[PDB]
Amino acid sequence: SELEEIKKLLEELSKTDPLAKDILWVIEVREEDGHDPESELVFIRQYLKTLNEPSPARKLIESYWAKKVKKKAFEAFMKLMDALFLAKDPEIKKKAEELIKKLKEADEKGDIEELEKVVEEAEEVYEKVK
Amino acid sequence: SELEEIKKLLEELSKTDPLAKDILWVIEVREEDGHDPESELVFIRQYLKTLNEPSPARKLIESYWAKKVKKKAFEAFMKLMDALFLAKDPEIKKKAEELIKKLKEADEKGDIEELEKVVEEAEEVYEKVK
Amino acid sequence: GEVCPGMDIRNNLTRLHELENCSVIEGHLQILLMFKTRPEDFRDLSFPKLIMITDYLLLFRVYGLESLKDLFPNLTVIRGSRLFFNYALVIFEMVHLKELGLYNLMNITRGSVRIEKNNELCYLATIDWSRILDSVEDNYIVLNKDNCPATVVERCWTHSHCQKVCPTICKSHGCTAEGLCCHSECLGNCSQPDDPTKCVACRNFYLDGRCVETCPPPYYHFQDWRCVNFSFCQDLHHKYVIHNNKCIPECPSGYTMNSSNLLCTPCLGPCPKVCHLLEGEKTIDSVTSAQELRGCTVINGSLIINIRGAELEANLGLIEEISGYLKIRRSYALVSLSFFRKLRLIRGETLEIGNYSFYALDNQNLRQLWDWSKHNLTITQGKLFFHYNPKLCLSEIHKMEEVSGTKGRQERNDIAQASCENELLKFSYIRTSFDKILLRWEPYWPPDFRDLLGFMLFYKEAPYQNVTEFDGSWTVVDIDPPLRSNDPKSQNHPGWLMRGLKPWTQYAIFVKTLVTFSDERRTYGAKSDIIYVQTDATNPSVPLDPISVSNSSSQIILKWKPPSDPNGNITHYLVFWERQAEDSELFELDYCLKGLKLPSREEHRPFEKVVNKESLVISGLRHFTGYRIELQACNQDTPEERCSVAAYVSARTMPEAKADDIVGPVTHEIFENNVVHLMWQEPKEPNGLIVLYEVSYRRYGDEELHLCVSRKHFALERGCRLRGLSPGNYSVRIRATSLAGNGSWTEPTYFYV
Amino acid sequence: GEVCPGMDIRNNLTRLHELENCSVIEGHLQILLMFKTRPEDFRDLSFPKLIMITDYLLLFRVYGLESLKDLFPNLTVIRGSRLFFNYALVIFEMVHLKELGLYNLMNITRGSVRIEKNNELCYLATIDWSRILDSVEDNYIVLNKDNCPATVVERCWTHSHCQKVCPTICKSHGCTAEGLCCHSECLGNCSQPDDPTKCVACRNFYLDGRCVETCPPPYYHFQDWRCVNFSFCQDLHHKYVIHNNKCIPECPSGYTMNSSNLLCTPCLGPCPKVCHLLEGEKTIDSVTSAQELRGCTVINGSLIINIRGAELEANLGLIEEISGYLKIRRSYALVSLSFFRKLRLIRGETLEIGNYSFYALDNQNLRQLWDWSKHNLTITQGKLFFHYNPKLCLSEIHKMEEVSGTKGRQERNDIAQASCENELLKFSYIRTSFDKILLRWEPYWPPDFRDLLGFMLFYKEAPYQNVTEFDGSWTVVDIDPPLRSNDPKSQNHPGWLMRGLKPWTQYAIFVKTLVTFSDERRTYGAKSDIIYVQTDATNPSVPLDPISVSNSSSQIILKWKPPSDPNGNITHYLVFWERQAEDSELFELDYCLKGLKLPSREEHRPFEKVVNKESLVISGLRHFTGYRIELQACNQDTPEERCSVAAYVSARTMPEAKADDIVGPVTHEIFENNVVHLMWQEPKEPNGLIVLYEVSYRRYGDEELHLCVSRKHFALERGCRLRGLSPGNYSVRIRATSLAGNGSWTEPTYFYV
Repeated sequence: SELEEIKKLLEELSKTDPLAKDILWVIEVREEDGHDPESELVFIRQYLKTLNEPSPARKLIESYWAKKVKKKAFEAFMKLMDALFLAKDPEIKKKAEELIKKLKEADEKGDIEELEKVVEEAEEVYEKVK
Repeated sequence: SELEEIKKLLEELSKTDPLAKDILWVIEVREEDGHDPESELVFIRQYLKTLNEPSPARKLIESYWAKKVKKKAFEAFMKLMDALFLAKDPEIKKKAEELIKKLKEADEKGDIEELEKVVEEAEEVYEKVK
Repeated sequence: GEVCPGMDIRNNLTRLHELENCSVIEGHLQILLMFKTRPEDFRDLSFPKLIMITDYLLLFRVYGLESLKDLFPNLTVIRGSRLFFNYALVIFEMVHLKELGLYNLMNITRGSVRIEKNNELCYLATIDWSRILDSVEDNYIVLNKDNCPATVVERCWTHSHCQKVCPTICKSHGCTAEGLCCHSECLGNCSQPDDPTKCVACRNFYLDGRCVETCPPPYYHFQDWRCVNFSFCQDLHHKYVIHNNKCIPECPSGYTMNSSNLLCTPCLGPCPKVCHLLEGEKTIDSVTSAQELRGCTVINGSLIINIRGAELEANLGLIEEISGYLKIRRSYALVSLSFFRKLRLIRGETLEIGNYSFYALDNQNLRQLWDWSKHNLTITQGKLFFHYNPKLCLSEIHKMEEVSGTKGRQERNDIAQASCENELLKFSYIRTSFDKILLRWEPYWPPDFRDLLGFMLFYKEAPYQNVTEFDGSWTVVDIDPPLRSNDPKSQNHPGWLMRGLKPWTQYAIFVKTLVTFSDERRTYGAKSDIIYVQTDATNPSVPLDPISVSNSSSQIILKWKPPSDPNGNITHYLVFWERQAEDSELFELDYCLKGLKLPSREEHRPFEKVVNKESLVISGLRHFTGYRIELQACNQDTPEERCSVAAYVSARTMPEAKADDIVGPVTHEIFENNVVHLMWQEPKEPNGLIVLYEVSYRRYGDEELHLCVSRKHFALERGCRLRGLSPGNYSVRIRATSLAGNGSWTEPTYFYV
Repeated sequence: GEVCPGMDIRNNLTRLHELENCSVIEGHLQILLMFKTRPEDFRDLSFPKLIMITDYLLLFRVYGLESLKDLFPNLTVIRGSRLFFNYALVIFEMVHLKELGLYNLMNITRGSVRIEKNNELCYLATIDWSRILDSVEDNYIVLNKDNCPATVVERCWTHSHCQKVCPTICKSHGCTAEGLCCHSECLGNCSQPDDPTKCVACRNFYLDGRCVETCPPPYYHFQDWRCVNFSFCQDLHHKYVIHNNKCIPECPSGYTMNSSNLLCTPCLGPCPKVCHLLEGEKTIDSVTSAQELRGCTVINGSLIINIRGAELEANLGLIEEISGYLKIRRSYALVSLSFFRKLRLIRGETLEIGNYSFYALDNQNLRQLWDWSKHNLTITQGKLFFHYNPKLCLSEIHKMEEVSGTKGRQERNDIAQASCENELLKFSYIRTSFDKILLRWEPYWPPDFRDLLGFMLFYKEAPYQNVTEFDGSWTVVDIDPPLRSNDPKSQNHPGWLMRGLKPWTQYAIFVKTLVTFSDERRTYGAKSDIIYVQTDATNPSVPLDPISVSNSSSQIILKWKPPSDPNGNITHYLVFWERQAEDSELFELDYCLKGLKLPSREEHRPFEKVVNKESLVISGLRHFTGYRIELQACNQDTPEERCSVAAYVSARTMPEAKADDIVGPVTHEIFENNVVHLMWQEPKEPNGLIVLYEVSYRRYGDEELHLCVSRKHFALERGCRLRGLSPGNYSVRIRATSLAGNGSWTEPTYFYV
């Protein structure tokens, strides 16, 4: 899948860079212990962020994480709209409308962090409907 | 005089060491400005002390300063004894006796610093008699 | 056609009628929650005028839509410049859609389609998204009911209308509705072939019904979509900006505009940026907050500092005026408040309880507040509070009162460990060697002379007179009192020197007194002034990177870089080059050994005082002649010059391939016994030297043969003496072979042998 | 004679009568202020028994003394072991002294005379101090009235008695009163010549009327003067010590004695040293005071710490028990009170006002007090005070209460920013590469989950499990919270890793939570346990310092040192050595060129798993044969071995000067035409190889001559073929010349030519 080609790309980058070598080592050591590669993917992107070094190729690959979260936000939005039209409480409906507006604005600025922070609240609100 | 042979000895040491070279430079720069070489000698011994490095040859030469102060303390003692036998006040006499005992004890321990600190008080007391 | 903005419709199909007079949606369509709607509404409602979107479509719960084709029959391009979650198209959850049907979509410049949870939605596998879309990584399509070119299978939106795929030669440039390749500047489709003025889309930029690569002034870009005159952008801004010929929404960083000059000229680096903190207030306790407010060149709202304890000055020192008050409280590691380079005037518009424009508490580390020798900080109004912070002495607060113009607004109730040196310590003597400096100063005694616990001396390299006393770093060592020294004169003048200091570097020096902390009134002591001393200049380091390249036969260019350690202004480079005779083994031994065994091995050196020329062009040398070069570098000219030890390089001139042959012909004589003697003279300016000469002698009917005549062979035989010669006319050609290589053969020397 | 101690007399000449029964002053004489005395007193008062002093004479204002000779006629030696300001003798200001007169002084082992301000004092230039004294740098003599050997001038104390100078052959060893050289062990003078048992002084050590080099037990030294049995020193000590066979006053540092065992055995490094501070009290505020009390292995008196802010622990951590109370006040920069390694029991005998045995105020940096996991500190009694210092949490004070045994002596009024992590953070996952380590732990959320501001992670190399959490240093980086992650499972487990860590080094790791400082009740957070992680072992560094010395012809010893970076326990060194054939140019070209032009130029390499032997003794090689060596070092044996890349050395065995000659004689044959052909066989184990053989052929009447036969010459001529031979018997000797050098000439080969 897309993760496999991402591993291949990071492998090719590793042949030229140390950072990618460490990334691939992390992927392998998590794989061998029976854990979701995507959880380690988000964690490793977070580690890259906190490192703060430019390291442009690796961060550009991790932009795949931005792609994945951007797709996920669509499902979150759709759930929130379904709840808003079918919410059991008016206050829940107003909160859902506020969350929808926040999601649209966050995408407008193209900010991934706000997208994450808002999809969390989206799932929290969706809990009530189901 | 003794200072000249001390300069020669420090010069010979300098040919082998940097510290002695700096010492000789200090001596020369003080000489050329018309200042007592002995004042700079005491100051340079103090600087060596504060440096705290073993540097045994240089400190061993500076032991000449210990010799000089030890000789000076004899004159200080003699003045104090003359004052004690010819002091105008009983309290001055008791203070002179205390200072004489302190001088003897300080020499007994062979401590130069106490010798300096006590010869200062010796001159202070001798001021009153004259 | 006519242009419009972009709008979204919700549960009111009435609004949809507004697109009848529309041709392009300068934005994104949107339809959702059409529950009130019924199939009787949209079965024939159409708006064919629409021809191109710019951001994205969408649909949702559209009850009644039988075929989307009934709405946008002519829709051709979805620029997808702005994406709805990286999705250009988005269909979702309509049960009445039998088929998309739209038979004119011809490109999706960005994003990817997305269709899901739709019943009765047919004709999906028959839509060749690879041909239309540009990237098909995620055409997410699930939970659905699922003549013209086939790719194993025919592709068609409807059995009545297929995909409008045309020959690949048309490329993305597009092709007519009839399937004819169009002009390159066109996209999707063209009403006429090869006519940029007759197509609907435009790959680069539309213009007045013509497909073009840029807009002409005063018509600049516009959201990389179309071309509009300046007045359009001006009117939009009045209610936008101008930059790089692009009427973009807002200018980038490091730029700003003027109302009259719409174009945003570059600012002065820090551009005016008023920051309205949360409720016009905030608290700072960690570098995170400072970074969150990084670069606020201007501020509007009071700020409160309560921080634990360079980075702050990077995130601070950006504001000239703070609208509200500033407060420091409990930040007990504030060495000084000089993190506010720009701070000039506390406006004090927002005043703290009690009408205070400043506040300091529980911060007994404030060594100082600002460099008041220069800092012209002002305050509009407001009281001040500095309780529980008497570590800074009241003189600094008085300076606050004067410089801030708050003389009639302060009281001693604003102040409460105190270490203000009430006396001054004057240096009495300082001398400078090339790496060591002497120090002496007056022998300060506190009134309780017993208290003194030895002076403290600090220094640091100061290439420029900045000095940040009380900031931190630097500071090195301490001294002890000399001795009481009794009375008049002969106090012994306590002093100290340093050893390891680099030559020719300004040094900032000052000495403070470390006196016992007497709880009662303490004679704080003397704090010497801050002085700058620059050590002497020693001989420099050797000049570095000397390379004696050769640019011409008799000319040499020597390139060298400044010495690694100048240790003194480099007055002028002194360069000595000398010609070196070849090695004795290269001038005595024989060099004609067949199977060449050629050995592979006042002194006013002509000199010039090269000044500032790091690479010299030496002249007057001899091609390929031995030369010993040298690079003397000095940082002192008129007196005894401190010319450091020179580097060396034995450059060899590049050879001349004219002054390496046998100048002139070869002298010779003949003998009656079939013996011929040869003679010649070598050039006096060879390529360094000519050690061997290549001979070549021929007879008519015979062939040329070569013999070697070395310098030893030359001297012994006065040249050469050929033996074993057959009768007949002869011909001899000789080429000198210097160390550079073979030169030129001599003129054919003819005789009889 | 009889021995006495040393005493000084003042203005009471009566006391002087006590020396009639004296022979040696085990101390220093002294006379001064004899104003009451008159010339009628001392004109004839004498004490000739005195024969030697040990420290120094003196005089002052002695009114009446006509000639000092009348007092000490026999005084001979002033040891000057103890000096009155580096002055052995000291005369001063007596107007009645016509002449010193003492005509027996014969040595001043130390110091220098000093005479001044004396009227009528004659006979000064006539005293050859150079002869008597040992160093005459300062015989300070000023303000004075000023037959036998002369040194231009005769030297004499008095016209009636001169200096007792004798021939130099007597040396400092001394000479009789009549001028005869004495035994070497004697000094100054001897009653009999060459008799150590008949002299007054003793250069090394007196003993029972003899001159000897040491005392015999039980009679040891005594102030480097005489010899006394053990009981003497014991009685003196009862009212002294024993050490190094020297009954010295007090033993040196790092030593101590027992009442029964007078000898001071070495102590345990820190010897018991009770320190009674000034009035049994003191204050510490600077490193100077700590240094002034450095090394006080025990204390007696309360100590107060009021200090600003390793060195302290160097000067502190020496005491097990403090008689008085300990107090810390206002020392704001006390990270923790663990500078007292030894401190075990505050005796609390001296109690503070209110009966307090401890006190802490205005010190809000006390992260901790002691490593209470181990430190068995105790307290005898007394209350405690910790107000205004709640930076340490009350749990630590409770631990104080339990361990100190003060449960019934404390109240909450002893305590007042609080940052005690009430929760615990458990690591969930850690893996170790050779230089990088992973970290994961439970996702702690405070009850106000919004508050969390990212975890903080610390680590440092810990070769031994010491860990000084809260001391300082170390500490590296921080992390941010992953995300809320909503609810059950999939919390994302916040983590972090490091990259640049050296292999095979224990690492101490722990993570603490950096939570917002909420002024209200703060859920301080979780402070993870401290864990030790050791990274993996990578391949080592190359073995270092390999030197292939040769100890025997066919044997080689190779010495190498451990690799600079073991990076793993070196299981065993793997050594590969291979024999290398000589260079092709050293085996093909000719090597008989006169004026020698000798060119100056599975693979189971025999291997052994040398274990712990850093220098190998290789065996089985061939003398002076080419050999390629290689040093493989590994830190892993049974599994895939991480054998680092080897170093290299091409050792050459030392040659054999037996296996380099022509083994056996030289085969030959003769021809009738004065031609002789030679033949031979080279040894099969030469010194690497034999390239040329030195020939030497002689005829009777003629002389031996040498010819060179190379391998090519050998093959072409099947050896050698001599030509141009005169009739007569011949003799040929040939020596092989391997690369090592010439071998041995062959047996004289005889034939006719």
